[PDB]
Amino acid sequence: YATVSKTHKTVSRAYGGSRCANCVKERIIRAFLIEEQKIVKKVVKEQTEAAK
Amino acid sequence: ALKVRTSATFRLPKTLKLARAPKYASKAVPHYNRLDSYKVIEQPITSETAMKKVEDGNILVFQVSMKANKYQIKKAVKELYEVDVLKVNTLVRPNGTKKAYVRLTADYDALDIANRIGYI
Amino acid sequence: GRVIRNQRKGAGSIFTSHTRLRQGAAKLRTLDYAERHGYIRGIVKQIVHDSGRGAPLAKVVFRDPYKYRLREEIFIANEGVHTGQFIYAGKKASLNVGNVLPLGSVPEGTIVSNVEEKPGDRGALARASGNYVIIIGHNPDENKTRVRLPSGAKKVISSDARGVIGVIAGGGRVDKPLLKAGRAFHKYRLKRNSWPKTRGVAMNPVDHPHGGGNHQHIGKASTISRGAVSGQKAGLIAARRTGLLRGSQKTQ
Amino acid sequence: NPLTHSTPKNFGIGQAVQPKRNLSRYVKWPEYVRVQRQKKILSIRLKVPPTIAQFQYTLDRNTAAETFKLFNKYRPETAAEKKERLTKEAAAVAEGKSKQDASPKPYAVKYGLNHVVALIENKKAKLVLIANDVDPIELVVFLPALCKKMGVPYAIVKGKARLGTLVNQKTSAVAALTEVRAEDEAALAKLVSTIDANFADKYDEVKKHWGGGILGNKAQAKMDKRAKNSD
Amino acid sequence: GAYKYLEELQRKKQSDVLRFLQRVRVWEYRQKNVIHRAARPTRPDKARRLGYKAKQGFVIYRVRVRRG
RNA sequence: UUGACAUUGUGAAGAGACGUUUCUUUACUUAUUCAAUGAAGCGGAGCUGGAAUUCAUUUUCCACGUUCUAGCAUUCAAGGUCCCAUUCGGGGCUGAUCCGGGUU
RNA sequence: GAUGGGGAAGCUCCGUUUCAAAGGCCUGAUUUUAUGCAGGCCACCAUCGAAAGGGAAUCCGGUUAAGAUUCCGGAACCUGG
Repeated sequence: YATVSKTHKTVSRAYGGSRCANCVKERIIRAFLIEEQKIVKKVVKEQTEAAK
Repeated sequence: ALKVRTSATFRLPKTLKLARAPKYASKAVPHYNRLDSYKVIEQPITSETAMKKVEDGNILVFQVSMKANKYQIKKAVKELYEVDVLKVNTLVRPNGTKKAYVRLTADYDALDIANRIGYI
Repeated sequence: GRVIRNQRKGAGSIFTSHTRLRQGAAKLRTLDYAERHGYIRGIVKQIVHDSGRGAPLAKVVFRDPYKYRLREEIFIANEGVHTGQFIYAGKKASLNVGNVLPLGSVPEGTIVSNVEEKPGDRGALARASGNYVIIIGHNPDENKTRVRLPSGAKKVISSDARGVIGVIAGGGRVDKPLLKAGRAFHKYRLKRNSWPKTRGVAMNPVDHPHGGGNHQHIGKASTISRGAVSGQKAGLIAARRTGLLRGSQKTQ
Repeated sequence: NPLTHSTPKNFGIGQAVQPKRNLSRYVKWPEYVRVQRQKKILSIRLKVPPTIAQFQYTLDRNTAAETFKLFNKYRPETAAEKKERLTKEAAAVAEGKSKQDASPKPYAVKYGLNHVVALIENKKAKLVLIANDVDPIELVVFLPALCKKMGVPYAIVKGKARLGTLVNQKTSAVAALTEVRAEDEAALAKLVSTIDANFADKYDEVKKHWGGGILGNKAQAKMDKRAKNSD
Repeated sequence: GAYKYLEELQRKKQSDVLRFLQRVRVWEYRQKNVIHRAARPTRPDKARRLGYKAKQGFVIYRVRVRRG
């Protein structure tokens, strides 16, 4: 692999070698969904803070 | 008073480390070049089958120091004989000497330079 | 006579453990501020067979609190735990299967595995396929919890000692007859040079106390004082009794 | 500004790699560092007996400053000095009069254990400074006791290094003057008065008490708390 | 001389001062290496008496042996 | 294996030997012993907050960053505040309370 | 199987990250200089032990009394620069 052009050992996506398309597709989603639900996980416990 | 170590590891402090500025010299006189040119190359080899290499392969054949090497041999050949060199092969003969096949570049004819040196 | 077989073992040699294929060794996390005060969440990345040890291991990985990197420990896997599972460790971790809690933080009744003998030793008790220890009660006269060990014995250790909720995995491996010598062969091949076993009674006197002959037989009680000297301890060692029982429970 | 952002970080258990902090409290120091630290401590825990406990009674910053300012007036001869005299002294006297009394009587500090002990024994010492930190202590433990028998005023002073500088050396152990210029018996006695009170009258009482005990933070606290919450 | 009092103090190995001294010192020597260089003689009156002098080329080593 | 003596030190209860002193359970920690860790978060006290007493006070208790998810977590930390005339670079103090240097 | 060490009268025995102050990698400063230094991370870490284990890269033709994936001819590839 040291005698080979870079195009031979990657693809054009987040995580070229490394991971496998369906695994970055899962990967992004899981990121977005959780970071969203964070905000909520956060705002929701700030509501029930005032309620006290 | 204190000081901040952000590592819980204590290291050996990096410290001066002078340099030897002797006082009396190791040797009295530095050895002359062991293994110079007259010592690299010791003898032609002139068996009939080496001779054929001269006549037909543009190769000079030499017994050569056991301690030599393809660099050191090429250099000596290049200077004792004022010729250019294509590659050197070597082997250690079974009598314990080292023989060197030195092929000359095509600007030279080994047979010519063979009998300049003065064998045939 | 001659140095007997059971004495030759101390010298290692031909008798050391066969360990090439073993995974790493199996341990809790080293006990840190994370675990001493809160919890720390790892995932179980893979679960894996370890040569010589029925009972599978869990390779579970945690973030490093003081450096940017990942840290993989090798737990013993606990039945029900499963790749992708989160594993919570420490004082505040909640009572689920697979987590590791200080004994002092679980209620009486709780059953745990791979439990420490002294806090921080990283796991000593109930580790083999199928085993576990039961917490029987607590005593904050110095931080102690009293437990039941798989052997029957009760033992009181520090409520700071940690266990992992659940039982060790690997079922009732012993419930299946071995069937043929070859299975024992392969069995001991990943463990150590302890198999087959020649009876002393089939050896000559030089070789063993059982030894002499003309008919095979022990010729003296096979029941040895604990204070007997090595060379002499073959048989039933400080046997407080001997013979068939049908026993049925232990120490309670 | 509206472009930069305030992204606080969470540093609790379970997130954010903990930030560099100060761990001097926790370093695995080199073994000689520990030994000199534990030695001090081992020596603190454990009843220290009266005669070793005499020390640690230093001499206050001001009385010491006073006593050095006087002692500093009596430097021994320097190298250059004695050379110069030895040529003046010898070249003339050894071909002229007064038995090398071709130089005035000197007044110097008097130092060196053997020397200074005998001065004390011979009731020839006017005041004596014993360092608090001679090791081995046996070199110096008999001194206050000796001085007590002999009448000799004495102060355990701080700095073996400092009595050094007082005689043009690295360290000096003792130092004690005997003679003294008459423009000076005044200060001398004023020192000896305050000193003697502190360090000499108190002898018979000091010699009756032990040192040591002391628990070190943690233990001292859990006996602090043990007896405080539970009383 | 300081020495005549060293010489005599040292003879009271069961006195309060010396038990203290002995207890603290033996701890120290145990934490150092079985053989190690000593900076100064622990015992000046003694070194001396056995022929040591305080001068370049005289050396003191401290050593531990197993006992029994 | 069992006893004595040595290593061996400091406080008490008692029963005991005629205020010291030797005897059966015991407090101490520095000797000795055992375990771990790249000696990281020990010990004491406090900011904050909620209840309490007390017939008002300091008189204490209690709380004080992570649990739907097989993500992500590093560049003395962004922020704030100071300094250098500050061109770009740095630095200090907070962020991250204090105080013992007993690694636990 | 050396080493800080611990045993042993001693030949030496034990131990190998071990109760040890156990390094060296980048490059700025400085351009008095290619160089001392100013940054800084990372290090429980000798070495020996495989011609059947792991592993960078070569082929066909021709040639000698006896050598050849090694010479010749031709055609390649790897590694460091």
